[PDB]
Amino acid sequence: FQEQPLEGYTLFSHRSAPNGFKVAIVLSELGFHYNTIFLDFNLGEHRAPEFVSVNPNARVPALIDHGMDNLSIWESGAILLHLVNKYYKETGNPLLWSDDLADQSQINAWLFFQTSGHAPMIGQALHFRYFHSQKIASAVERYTDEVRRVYGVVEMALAERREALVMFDYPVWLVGDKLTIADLAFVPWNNVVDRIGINIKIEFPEVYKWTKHMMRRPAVIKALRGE
Amino acid sequence: PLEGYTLFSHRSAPNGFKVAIVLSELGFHYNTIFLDFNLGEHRAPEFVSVNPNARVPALIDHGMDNLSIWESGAILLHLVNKYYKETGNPLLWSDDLADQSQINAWLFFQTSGHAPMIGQALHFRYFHSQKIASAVERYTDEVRRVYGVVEMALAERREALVMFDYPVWLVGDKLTIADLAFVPWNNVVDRIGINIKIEFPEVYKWTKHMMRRPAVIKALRGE
Repeated sequence: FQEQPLEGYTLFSHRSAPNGFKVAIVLSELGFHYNTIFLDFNLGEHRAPEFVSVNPNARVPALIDHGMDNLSIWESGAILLHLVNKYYKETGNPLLWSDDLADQSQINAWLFFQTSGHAPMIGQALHFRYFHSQKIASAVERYTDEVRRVYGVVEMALAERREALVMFDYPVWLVGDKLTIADLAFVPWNNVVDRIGINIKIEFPEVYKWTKHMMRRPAVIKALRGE
Repeated sequence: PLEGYTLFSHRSAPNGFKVAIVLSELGFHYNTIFLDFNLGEHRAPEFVSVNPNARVPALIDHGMDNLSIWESGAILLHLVNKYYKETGNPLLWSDDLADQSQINAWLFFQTSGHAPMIGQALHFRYFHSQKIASAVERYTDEVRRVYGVVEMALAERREALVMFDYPVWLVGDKLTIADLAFVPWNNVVDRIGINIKIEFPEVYKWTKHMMRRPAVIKALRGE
């Protein structure tokens, strides 16, 4: 099928996939030129054997790095580390990243935290809310509870960085007092937890300001506008 | 202190033994501090500072001013990044960027699509206040699914290699952290009704090749 041209990147996402808009945001914020191909999961066009070849997991997003013989990176977290490590290499400037090893280990910690402790939990809460066969109030509570917990960890880390700086709402970040992919990983998701009953402005003030500083950046906005 | 590593795990935390295995396999000297989750020993104000998520495991890299890496995946990438630098040899990792993005893809798949699903399946089969069948099947099904993705990947590499059952790996026809990440978990799925030997033959030979390695064995012994 589709023959994506050897320059830039092609992103296989879905109109309602936060991890998708997550890669898009980082692409735009890093400058890279990319095109987004959405897919219909009900028309099962994501089971198209050629896509299945590049994304063994069958889940969006997937990014094809044409500049590299159509290399396909198929997990949002690995896509971010890829893009980030490739920018530092091409311009010697670690944007949204860090040159420090102890700094990177921290960026990764927050990235894995979001991808494996935060997104999954939000996903399960939406499931038991609107798509399960049965109706377990306890299943929903379990997850709205874990989502809040995970948000509390973030809220508190944000607070600590604000106080450690108090010695005026300036942006505070998770690592190196600089915007990194650690921070960006959460934004698309922060934007949808209200769907599972979580009000960030009321429940997580720090998180709310943090997301707000991020939602203000144009790179972040166009990406979210969509292709 | 200031030399080596300390690992805060738990006697039955797979992602904990995952870090232990890689430590052992990379040679680094480490001590493991188990935590009694019943006697609230992990709520110890001091631990909470190094491990902001409240979940095991956590690794302190003394050689680096007691730096704390608190996510098994971040821990793994730390260790192999620090070994390639130390010895110019990318053990359980790769020198190639395309290769790494692939190791990272499998690592993130394991940590965020595999481990969390097994955990829910276990929760609903053993720990949920209400033992709801539909809940359990949901996760039992998703675990089998993600295991299918692995099984089929492994198969592909065995055929692209057929010009006994030589070891086949997920990336670079070499054993990486991508492979090891799964091993502690593979060992537990029978607990949620999954027989890898009958259901996932490739996965079964893969885990077998990993379970034979002594480094893997002593680490699981419980250091």
